Amino acid sequence: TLAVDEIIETISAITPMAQKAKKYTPPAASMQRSSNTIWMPVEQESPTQEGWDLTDKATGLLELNVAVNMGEPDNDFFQLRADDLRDETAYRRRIQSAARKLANNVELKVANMAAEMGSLVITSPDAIGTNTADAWNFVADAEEIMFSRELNRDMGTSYFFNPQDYKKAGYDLTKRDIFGRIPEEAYRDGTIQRQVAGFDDVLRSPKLPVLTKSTATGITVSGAQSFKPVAWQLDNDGNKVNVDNRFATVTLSATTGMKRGDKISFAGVKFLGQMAKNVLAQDATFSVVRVVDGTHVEITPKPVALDDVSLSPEQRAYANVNTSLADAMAVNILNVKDARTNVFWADDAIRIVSQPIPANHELFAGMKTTSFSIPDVGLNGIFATQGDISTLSGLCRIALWYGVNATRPEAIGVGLPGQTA
Amino acid sequence: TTSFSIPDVGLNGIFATQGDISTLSGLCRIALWYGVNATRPEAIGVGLPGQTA
Amino acid sequence: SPTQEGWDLTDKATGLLELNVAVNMGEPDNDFFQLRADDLRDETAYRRRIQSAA
Amino acid sequence: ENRLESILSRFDADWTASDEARREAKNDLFFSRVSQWDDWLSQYTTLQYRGQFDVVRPVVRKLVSEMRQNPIDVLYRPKDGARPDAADVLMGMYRTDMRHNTAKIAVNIAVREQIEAGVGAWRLVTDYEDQSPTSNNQVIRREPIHSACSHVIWDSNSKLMDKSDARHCTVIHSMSQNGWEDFAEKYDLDADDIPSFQNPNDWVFPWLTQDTIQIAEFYEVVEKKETAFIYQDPVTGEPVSYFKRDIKDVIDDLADSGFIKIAERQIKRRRVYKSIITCTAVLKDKQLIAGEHIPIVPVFGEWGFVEDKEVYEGVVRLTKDGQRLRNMIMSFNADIVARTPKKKPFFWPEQIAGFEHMYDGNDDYPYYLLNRTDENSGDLPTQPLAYYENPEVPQANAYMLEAATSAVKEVATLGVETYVFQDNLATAMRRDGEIYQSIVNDIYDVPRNVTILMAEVVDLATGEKQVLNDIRGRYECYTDVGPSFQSMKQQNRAEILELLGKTPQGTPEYQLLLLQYFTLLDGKGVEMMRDYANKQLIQMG
Amino acid sequence: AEILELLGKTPQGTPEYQLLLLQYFTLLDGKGVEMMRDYANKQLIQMG
Repeated sequence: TLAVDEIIETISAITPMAQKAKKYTPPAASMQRSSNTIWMPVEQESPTQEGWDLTDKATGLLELNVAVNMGEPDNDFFQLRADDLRDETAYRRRIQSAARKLANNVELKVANMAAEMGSLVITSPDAIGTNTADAWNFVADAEEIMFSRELNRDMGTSYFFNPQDYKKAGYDLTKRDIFGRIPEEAYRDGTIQRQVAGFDDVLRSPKLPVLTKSTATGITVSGAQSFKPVAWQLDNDGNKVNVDNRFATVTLSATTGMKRGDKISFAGVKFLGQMAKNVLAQDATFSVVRVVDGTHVEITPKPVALDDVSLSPEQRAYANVNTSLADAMAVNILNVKDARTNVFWADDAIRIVSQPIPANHELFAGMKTTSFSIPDVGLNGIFATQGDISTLSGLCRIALWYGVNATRPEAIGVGLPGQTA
Repeated sequence: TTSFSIPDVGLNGIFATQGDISTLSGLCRIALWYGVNATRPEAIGVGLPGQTA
Repeated sequence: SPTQEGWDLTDKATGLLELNVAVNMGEPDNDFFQLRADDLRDETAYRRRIQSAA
Repeated sequence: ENRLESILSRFDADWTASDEARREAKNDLFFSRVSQWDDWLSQYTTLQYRGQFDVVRPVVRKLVSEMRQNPIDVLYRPKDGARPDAADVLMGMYRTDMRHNTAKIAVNIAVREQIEAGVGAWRLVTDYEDQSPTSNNQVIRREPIHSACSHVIWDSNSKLMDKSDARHCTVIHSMSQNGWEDFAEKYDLDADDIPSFQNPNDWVFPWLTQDTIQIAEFYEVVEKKETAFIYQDPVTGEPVSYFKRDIKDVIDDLADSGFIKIAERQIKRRRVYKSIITCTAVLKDKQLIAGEHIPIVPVFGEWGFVEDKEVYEGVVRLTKDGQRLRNMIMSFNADIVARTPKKKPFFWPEQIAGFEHMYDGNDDYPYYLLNRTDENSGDLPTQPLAYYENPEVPQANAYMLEAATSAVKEVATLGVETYVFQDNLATAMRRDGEIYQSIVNDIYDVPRNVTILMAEVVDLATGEKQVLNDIRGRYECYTDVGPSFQSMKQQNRAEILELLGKTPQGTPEYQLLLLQYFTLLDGKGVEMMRDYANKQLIQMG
Repeated sequence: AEILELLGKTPQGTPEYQLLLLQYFTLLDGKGVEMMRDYANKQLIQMG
């Protein structure tokens, strides 16, 4: 009846995205009084005129910013009955499993946030394993769209495949009827390569989401809308409240079938060169982050238009779209079929804000608290234990507080193979 | 519970703290237990001015 | 292990569940043979039978 | 960022870390000094016998007497390759300013608390004296710390027994109104603003007035590289003097006196800073004090770490369960003796009706008479007389009393002897010697011996203040432990006697005996013998 | 300690005198022990 002491090891998880994403811990008192949010400035872009006399043409200065906040603690509250053999045993294997589960949850939230707030969308009409070097073409498309927009890839880039498409890429490499070094490695091991098509890190992630198709159809922009970059705006009291730059709310005819995470593209708008403002040949892709009302959505890249007439030059310096929405633009939906997502990003686009839970404080007497270290990820939470003689059951809790933020959604991406029909 | 010295008046009280893990909350209680007695009210007095009808 | 989110978690604790698997043995694997005393004056077949049994 | 916030964060961390050990030590002190019947103000308490029958106190007294009979003091000895008398001046200064009653009393207090609770401590402080200064119109004295377990909070991240790796330490002072007035007077503080801090005591006894005013002294050690100035001594050689020790006072007085700077190096050393703190504000910020070490010397009994938690124990902690059981059982037996009916006969009232005056207790009668008949029952029923049973102590109570006393006697055996406790005291005295050497180098006038006489090279500033000039070749002696002495003459007498007791009767025996007569104290007869001994040694060359 | 250990096994002869003078030579310094050590040093030097 009683069991031996050898654990049948059954699962083994890996957390590559959470390991790779940077971690940020802002000061605790400042966050407490600041409501667990903190603003960071965005790199300044300057306008430029041409001419000799510039009377009354002096511009001003503008410096936009973004905000990073935190959500709710992820706990493993559990109970310990006094008179139980099953509870006396395994109450340490439970702690180990809690650590692994908490790290897994962190990685899952990172992957979901990246997939549902990635603006750059690469799509394909067929599966990866159909034509030759199609997986390389996918990774290269990601790299080329990041290069054309002149994004900041200074601190690294990364491409995450799902296991099925990783196997498709490996199959494409081995079926070559040749064996050099890349085919030999992709045949012996399953690994395609570590650097592919320009990215300096190409991994396979086991828990990328599935981006279910969007049933939205026949939606049009309702009224001309112009979005203007600001750093702050005045509220009802005259107080200047900061304005976030990575969101913009837009009114459409009817937002039916839309949800958080669908990828859209208005018909007519195009990407710019960001730094040089040279019009690209690639349609601007946006991602909806919230469906508010029945006629509003929130899209993460704010479409500052270059041809806008109401924009001051210091605002037009931040343009990222060639033209503005014009009351009839048909909005196309890019995810027209279910498919597990591949996710690419610049390595400094996702961060993990972290805060302590000061339960070691003297106010929390009676309960015993330790620092708890979740593995793989560099996160620390608390491990607390208490017990009420009323029910004669010790209560054990493990808490750890974090918030995943996408500071640059214009750098995060989503690869969508086989988006036909 | 620990001691907690009330200055100004030469008194001591109890500073007691408790914690709740089901909410991650805490309680603090500062309690002074005293009592004022007038042992010689025939010695205590009171002065009242402007006591006209 | 499971997990839950939030600050207030009153009456939301969980118990512990540890599972088991069973490992056992089965029928012994044998090799019998019977020989008379006169049949062990050579012993070569006896030794080779032992080897082949192994 | 606030200095107060950083100080209070450190103090809160250390106070929370050292909670269990402090509580047990306070309980052991109360158990072995006030009363073994704890829990004052238990709401559910009626009046019952609670007697204190003690067996741990004779053991504690025996151990304290044993430790007192074998004193231990510091003994500075010359290093390897140093001059053979490199420690005479420092030893003389230590014996000079550690011969007072205060140093002895501080060590005794620390030792007694080490025996009972598990930790004691004492302090070293520097004061200004004009009548009998040790050197440089200053003295170094040792002061007691009572209840060090609750009054000295050490830096948590210290894994050493003497706490030489502790980066900070806070000492809590509790004072009455007049004590606070004197404290504020001596530290030039505002006596009108009453201070407050964590109370390190507990209303555990019916003491009718308790203390109310608390301050803290926060010591921190900062190890950094600071600038040193290499000079050339006008007599000979090149000394090294710290820039901070003559930063403004004599930087040009050295040049006037004739010191030429040769170079300038950066040498790494430690400085000790003190702050006077209440729970609301910092009263003194970073007053720099003399020395490289925190001036508090701790003494431990049984010391260790269990799981990142420091635990110490004395001789009383283990005996408490047995002693409490024995007190409770003896109280129960005393109640048995007091409130229990005595052995008396059982009578029916009709059996003795009319003869009620024969059993009251007088001895006027030769027998006892009982009634025989009843009118309605013919005759009184016959039954053997019964007597109330005598009070008896239960076998359970007797067995438990014997077994609890036996357990206390078996567990209250420190050591086999106090060898380990004396060794921990010796460790503390070695740390004390280190701290004293550092403070001496900081403030006292240390002469340098030349082989070409002691040459004290010093100078005065324009404000008439004298700034000592101690070279960096200062750590010429290390610390050992030896018998306690009051003066260098006494130490020399002890050394000569020790040599004499081992030298056989020859020519060195004569030499040592004449030397002893030379070093002897003075009267008239000993004066005659000492004059004779000096003459004999001189005339023998 | 080494000189004392040797002294404890050498009988009372010329090596015993040499070891006693050596032990005096290796002593700490006060005033009287200074005199004794100087005497031992001079005796050892003179004895070649």
